[PDB]
Amino acid sequence: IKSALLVLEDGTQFHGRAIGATGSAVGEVVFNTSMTGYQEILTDPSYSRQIVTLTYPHIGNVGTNDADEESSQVHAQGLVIRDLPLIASNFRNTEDLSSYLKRHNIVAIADIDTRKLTRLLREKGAQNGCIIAGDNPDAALALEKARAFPGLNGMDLAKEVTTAEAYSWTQGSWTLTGGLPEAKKEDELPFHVVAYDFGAKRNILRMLVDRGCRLTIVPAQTSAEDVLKMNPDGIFLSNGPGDPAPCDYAITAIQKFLETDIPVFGICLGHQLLALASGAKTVKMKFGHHGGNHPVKDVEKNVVMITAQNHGFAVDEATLPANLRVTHKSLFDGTLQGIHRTDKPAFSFQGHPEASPGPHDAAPLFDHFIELIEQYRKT
Amino acid sequence: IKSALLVLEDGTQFHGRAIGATGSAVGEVVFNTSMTGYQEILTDPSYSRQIVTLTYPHIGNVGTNDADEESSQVHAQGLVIRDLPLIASNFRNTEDLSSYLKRHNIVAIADIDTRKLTRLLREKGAQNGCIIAGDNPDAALALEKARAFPGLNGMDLAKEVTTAEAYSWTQGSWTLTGGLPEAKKEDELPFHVVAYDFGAKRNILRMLVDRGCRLTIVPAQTSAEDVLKMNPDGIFLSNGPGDPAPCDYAITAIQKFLETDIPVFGICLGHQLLALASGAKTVKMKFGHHGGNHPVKDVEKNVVMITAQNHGFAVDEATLPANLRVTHKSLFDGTLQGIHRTDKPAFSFQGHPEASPGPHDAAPLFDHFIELIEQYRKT
Amino acid sequence: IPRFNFEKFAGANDRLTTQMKSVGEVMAIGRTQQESLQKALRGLEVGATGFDPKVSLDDPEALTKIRRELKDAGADRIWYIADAFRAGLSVDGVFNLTNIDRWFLVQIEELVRLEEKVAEVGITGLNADFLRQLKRKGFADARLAKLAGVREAEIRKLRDQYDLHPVYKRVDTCAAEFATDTAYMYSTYEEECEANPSTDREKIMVLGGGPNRIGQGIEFDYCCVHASLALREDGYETIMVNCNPETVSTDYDTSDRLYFEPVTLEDVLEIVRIEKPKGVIVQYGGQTPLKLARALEAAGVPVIGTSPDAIDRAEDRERFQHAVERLKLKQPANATVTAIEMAVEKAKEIGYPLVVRP
Amino acid sequence: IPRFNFEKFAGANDRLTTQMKSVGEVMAIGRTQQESLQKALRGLEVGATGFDPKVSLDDPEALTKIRRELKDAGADRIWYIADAFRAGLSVDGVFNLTNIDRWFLVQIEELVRLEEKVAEVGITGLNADFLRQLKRKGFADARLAKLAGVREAEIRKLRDQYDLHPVYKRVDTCAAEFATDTAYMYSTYEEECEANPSTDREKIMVLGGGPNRIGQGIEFDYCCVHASLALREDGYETIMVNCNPETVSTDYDTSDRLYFEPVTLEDVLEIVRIEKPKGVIVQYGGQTPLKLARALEAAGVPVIGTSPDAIDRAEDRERFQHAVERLKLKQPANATVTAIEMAVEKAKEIGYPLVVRP
Ligand SMILES: [Cl-]
Ligand SMILES: [Cl-]
Ligand SMILES: [Cl-]
Ligand SMILES: [Cl-]
Ligand SMILES: [K+]
Ligand SMILES: [K+]
Repeated sequence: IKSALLVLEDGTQFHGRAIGATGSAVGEVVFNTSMTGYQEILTDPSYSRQIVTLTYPHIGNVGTNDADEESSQVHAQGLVIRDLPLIASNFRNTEDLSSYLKRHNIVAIADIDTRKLTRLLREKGAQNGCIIAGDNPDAALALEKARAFPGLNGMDLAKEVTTAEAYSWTQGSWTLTGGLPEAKKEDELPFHVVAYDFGAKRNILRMLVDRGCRLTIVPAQTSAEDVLKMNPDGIFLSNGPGDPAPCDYAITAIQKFLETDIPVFGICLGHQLLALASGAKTVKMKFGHHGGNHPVKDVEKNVVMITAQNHGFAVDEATLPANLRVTHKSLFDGTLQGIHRTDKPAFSFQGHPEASPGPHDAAPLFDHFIELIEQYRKT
Repeated sequence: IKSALLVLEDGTQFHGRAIGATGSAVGEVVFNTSMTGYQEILTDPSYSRQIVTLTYPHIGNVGTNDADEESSQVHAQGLVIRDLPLIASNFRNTEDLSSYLKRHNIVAIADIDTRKLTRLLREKGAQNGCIIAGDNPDAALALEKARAFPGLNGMDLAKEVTTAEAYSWTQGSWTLTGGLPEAKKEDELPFHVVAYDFGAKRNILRMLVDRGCRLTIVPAQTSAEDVLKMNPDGIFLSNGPGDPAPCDYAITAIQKFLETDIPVFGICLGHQLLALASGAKTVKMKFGHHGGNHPVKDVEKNVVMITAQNHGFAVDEATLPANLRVTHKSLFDGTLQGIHRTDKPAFSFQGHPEASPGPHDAAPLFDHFIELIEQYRKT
Repeated sequence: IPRFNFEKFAGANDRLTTQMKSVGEVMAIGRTQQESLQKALRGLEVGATGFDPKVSLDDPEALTKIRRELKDAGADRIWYIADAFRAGLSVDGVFNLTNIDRWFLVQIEELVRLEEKVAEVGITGLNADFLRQLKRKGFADARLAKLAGVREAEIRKLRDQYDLHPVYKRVDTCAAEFATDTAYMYSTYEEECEANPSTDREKIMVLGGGPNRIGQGIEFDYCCVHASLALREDGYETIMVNCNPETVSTDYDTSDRLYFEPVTLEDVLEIVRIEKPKGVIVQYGGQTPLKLARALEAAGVPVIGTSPDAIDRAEDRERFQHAVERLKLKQPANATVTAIEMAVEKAKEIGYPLVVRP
Repeated sequence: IPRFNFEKFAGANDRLTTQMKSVGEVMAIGRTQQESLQKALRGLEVGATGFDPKVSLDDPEALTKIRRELKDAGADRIWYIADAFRAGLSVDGVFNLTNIDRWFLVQIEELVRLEEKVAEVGITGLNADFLRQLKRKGFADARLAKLAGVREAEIRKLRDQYDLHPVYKRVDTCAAEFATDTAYMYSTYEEECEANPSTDREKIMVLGGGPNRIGQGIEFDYCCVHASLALREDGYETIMVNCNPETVSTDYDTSDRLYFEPVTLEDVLEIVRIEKPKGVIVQYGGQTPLKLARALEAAGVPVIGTSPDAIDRAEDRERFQHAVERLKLKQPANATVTAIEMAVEKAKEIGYPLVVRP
């Protein structure tokens, strides 16, 4: 019997079984409705300082494998699931989930009422929490650790997950037949795009190269100046953890980029930056958007897309400068999903066009970016 | 595939399989002929800085369990075997060998010609060596490390494994029916024995307790004055790793004891220490004695006992003070195995009366010690 | 789980293939696969309480039967699979024979292992900790009882004791990301209860027939719906209990509250426990609920309409013969023969031709 | 491994019990248990090359037979155990029927799994690494040959090709803690060789008969021993090859060098390979060594005494009739019938009473 326990701020306790590493974990507790893609979810930098609870009871049915890693490591602070399957049954599986969590030293519990928990989060809103996996989990200590958490609000996490130095990315996407392709010769890739690592997911990068872009991955606090020196075909602003609001360095930069004619495209966090730099305000959601079944409408086309969502902050539509048009909107709750600058080659999306895991419905958003680049190069 | 490599000082290589933790281990290599008792052997402090090769091909058949631990941890530097069984098959097993090794972070190799290795050590004498377990084991590096090993001669390891602070020991032996007993109460043990921790095996303590001694386990460097102050019914000198020679603090104190009428008994290193303090000399053996089928004659009675041996140094019989009478000799090589002070209540055995593992044949050695104590209390 | 009727077709080929041969199907919802699967087995209306054994353990030819059943599937294959584990076949061996994904097989295996424990420890061994573990795996009272050598009710009382009852969760299409005003629930052994019964209205319970089979068709379900539509119109709070995925009865629109559960004593009693209806209709869903009436009334269930006893009076061949007698009505000459030779004589009496009912 | 002769006692109860029914025994030594066991099986003189199957994979009835053979042990048990793994039974399954420690079972199962890979990859898949791993688990060329669907010589060719030969270790009573001047050896697939043959003397090899069976008793061993004592006395360096633990022949004092090995072509050729004897006696160990004479000679072994061909001449009914003929000697009336009716007619010819030899 390996105990594990989860206690929330509110003192709500969840008694379960330990399936990962021994120890404690603390962060914001969130729920994700994704019935597939657990591995991709765990390795999503956006999840830094977050304890993840998955709605789908059976997490681990297909084990794990390297190709399903969205980053170099598991960024999620902890994992909460209903059932941990006896085995992994997938030709792609290279390592069972328990061993994998253990390997990556992740604190995680199973066998709890993930439903009860979800309802609580959705009703009362996000809550910081703590997991304690050990011989005799101390409920008090847990609550203490939980209450003591500083809180994502106003927390710059982007600076904690970004790359030390910059680097190049010329790798495209996976295929069933071919798996993960060898990385593309630099001379082989048409466009050069500079991308700000705010805790960038590999799939984004891969989908860019897939589109003819060579990439230069830069640290978060990189200066616009340093960038403009590179003679970028376009600039990219990745996804990433925490509050977009305290990221002064990037907002500033972005603004500089905004004086140029350079094409600018942002995803998730990047979308929030683009907005802030644009003059709008952000807000922290009650519980956010975490799942892969989220309908979003391209208002312009009046069409719907099923999308991958991972965000706890949003752009307040009501503070939008006018140089900022509304492009997309959540069909679930009315919240802001996309924007384009009326005056510049700059646009962004709140969900994940790159999915992984999730519907490939929003992928074409990239296409537009390219369109801006190609036209830029035309000039 | 999980590689492992073993390289000797002389450059001899052994390629195998990794069965323990990833990494490298360096030390003196020895071979032990015990067909059973692997765990006990692994947890024997006397094996500190030594790489243990087992001559019996299948090691781990019975897994492992706490009762078979001869100390708080695995002291062997590494483990070298021929074959690691598919399963542990014994009602007593609580963890398979491999898992246990990994848990103790021990570097271990299997699938090598231990016979060749054994014949090599026998023929040429002990050698330092290094095991490297990992992705691509560097044999040149292994050789470097092995060659760099300072070696056991002149090395005091006793001070290395001794207890930091003194403590009491009142737990007796294990039984099939009952397992390991609850530690006795002090008022339940007639005699009080002060035992020097030079890397003492639990079985010795347990056995002593079985005989009526409550124990006070003291640091290797503890002064005679400090001890004497305790009013010991007798003084015990434990087994332990390395050269006995360099242990000046010990020799000094023993000499002091030797001025009193307090009974003194030593096992293994303690035997070596008692001899040195009485003016004899110690030598490093070609390869030493490491097994559980070693005949030792009690010259006085002319009887043979099958013994548990674990030693690489010996007392030179041809340098024995006339006050030191030979009580036992090895029937394998005629080396010194027992001595008694002709003028003082002090004796010692080169082997391990407490066995664990091995034959119980020499246990009566303890009894003689109790004798001295009872008589000493008579006075 | 599909429902078959092979016994009605003695001469037919009972092996499963690409042409459908099932007559109906039952559905179950569980917080886990195990739970879900066992719930479906118990709601199948085949006399199964779960993974009831099909072959004896002491049967020397048992491995042969099991192998055939595994290699060339019939409607009983699900049971033969647990029998395989009992008999010592490995998950791999089973897999090679069935090609059923190991992910599923391993779970059945686990269940078998736990079954074994039960069997070993007996009713004594069913502490609350373990009993709860078993319930969370979908184990039925009836099943555990056979394993422990006790009446189903004993296991059920036992749960009363430990205050070991299921909780009701809701179907909402969105994994609880959104609130729901609909009462479409299922039972699970979890923490939070979502039933939230009303204290407000008088409630009426309608018991469905489970999966359709020959003789137990849509006709009964039709009735069931009508009971619901009617009483609700009449302002009663209607609660449907059924687990047939094909019908109108299991359409959340059809009643106020829908409990998508096995139409068993156990399952029903749990609903009634929290619901405490004014009454329960068991005369409309066919043989399924009918067979539960007696037991339900005994457990203090408010069975409305023709009493279970009345029912029995008609169905009992003896009870009935009596009242027809009493009504001075015409019935065909009958006899209740035990032995062959008895029949021949009794036969001579009655007169040929003859209808032999077993 | 004990040796039985049930076939000779048709009417006998052939199940193993507390009263011995065995007629002899074989012994093997290996650096691992798998190696040891497999070597024993191939030296048992029953036609085994290791774990040869007893029942077919496609026999629907196989699991019933397998189960019977495990539950109630006969002499074939060891072979039925691998057949059980082959058929999907688990280690726990096999344990419950046999009570043989899992420690041993798991090892047999691992062999089966390896056999499965061999069968799959075929001769082509037998690269030097894999083949060496197999050899290390005690697999005979003969068993590999069968799985790969080639002649045994083909596997042996391959080893020559890879220079994959065994090494010889010595028995010493002390796990190598002390040197030995005795040459009591066994083969294994290891690193260091301790054979250290002599280049000095004219060597004579004597092949034993393995385990005794009815008809192949001590008398053959007796001869084997004498050859050794004689030739040794005459100054020859005597090399004894046998694996019967009960006999004098396997006493280290009886010969200069003793190779306690399976008396198989495979095993003998490897010894010859390194000893390079002057001659080999195959005529004294009974059937076992006789059966190997031709192959040895052909593989280039210096068989001494009555040639293989000669022996053949005498053993072959046909060749013989021919010689007896040639010498104008008396031989009972004989025929070689193929069919029944053919025999009736021929029988007429020959004359009753008759001796019908298979
Ligand atoms: Cl919970
Ligand atoms: Cl806010
Ligand atoms: Cl080696
Ligand atoms: Cl020396
Ligand atoms: K729980
Ligand atoms: K090797």
